Amino acid sequence: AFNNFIPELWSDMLLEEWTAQTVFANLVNREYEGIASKGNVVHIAGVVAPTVKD
Amino acid sequence: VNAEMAFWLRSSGSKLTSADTSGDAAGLRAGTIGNLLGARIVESNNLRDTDDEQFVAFHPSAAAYVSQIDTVEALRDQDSFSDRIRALHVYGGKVVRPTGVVVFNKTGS
Amino acid sequence: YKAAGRQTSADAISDTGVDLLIDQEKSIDFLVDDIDRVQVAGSLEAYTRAGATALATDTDKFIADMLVDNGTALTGSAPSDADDAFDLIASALKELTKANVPNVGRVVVVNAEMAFWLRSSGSKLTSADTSGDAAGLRAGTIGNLLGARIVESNNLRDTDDEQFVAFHPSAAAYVSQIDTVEALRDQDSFSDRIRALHVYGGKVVRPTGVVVFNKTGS
Repeated sequence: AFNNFIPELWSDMLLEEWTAQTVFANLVNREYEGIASKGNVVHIAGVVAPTVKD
Repeated sequence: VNAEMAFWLRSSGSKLTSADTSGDAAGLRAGTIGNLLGARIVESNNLRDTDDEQFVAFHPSAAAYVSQIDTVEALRDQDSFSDRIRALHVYGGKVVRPTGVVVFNKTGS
Repeated sequence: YKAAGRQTSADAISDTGVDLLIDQEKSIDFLVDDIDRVQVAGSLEAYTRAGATALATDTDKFIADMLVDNGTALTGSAPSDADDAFDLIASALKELTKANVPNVGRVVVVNAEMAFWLRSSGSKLTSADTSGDAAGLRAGTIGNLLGARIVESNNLRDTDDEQFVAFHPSAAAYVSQIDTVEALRDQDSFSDRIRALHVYGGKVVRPTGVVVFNKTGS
């Protein structure tokens, strides 16, 4: 009957992609963000223990 | 842990899918894994291996990360009647202590 | 942005899409004589309840078949024991998690043959140690499993082997466009005519949000 008067409709909402929950940024140590606001390198230094002698 | 690994903790043989061997029915009903052996268990699809088991075990102080700049900006295109959306993230990270991180299936991909 | 030499240029965006067709038209249409309505021993209204029930059934059968045919196939073989059946559900819920399907509001719909294993002697639910209480033995109750709601249906296609579908509600869409009932008189006799029309359609808008055990089962 109607070949031309029956519409096809488009949803006004996009399907957002299902994507993985991001977890690692909160699990690692962040304490250098207080110093690292300024330069291109942070140097981290560690003790070498003094050696026990006989 | 990746999803292939997290399935074993929720499978029929699991210590957690029984109110007898774990303390209560929460691991059977709600699917809760919870803490194991004092460690907090977390699950992710962002590990590199998606079809064999893979996990990392670590102490937080073993690895550092910093986000330095994180910004988003709107413009008009010069070549066309378009908006242009751009964003920049500047960051870095280091395993400061490598022995504080343990990797199962390291070569997994 | 570093390998580019601190240069950036804009890419063109793109989309994907799916079509939901409204292409199922189903009807009920039957006659009742006024002589019969007066002479029978009590009300004929059960025939109009039966018509509404037939259209509701024909709908449930369509949605069940749509999920079975268009969902992704779960790998495995017919469960040999109550632990294989539990592992098919745990494995289905893994296959949704690998697809990044939401964790809250997942449903598993099981046929009677699949639900038998959840009510069987080997089931975690039919022991008051492996589950927290006697309800799955005394009342036969299947609660939630692994955060998913478990629902039983006879309207799945396979009726003599195990079949189930695990999904998130948002993965599959259904529309009823027309659902009308009317009473009119016949032209050729002293009779009512009762008729009803249902017009509907549906789609798995996201195929990876539905996983199907025993897809080919019939």
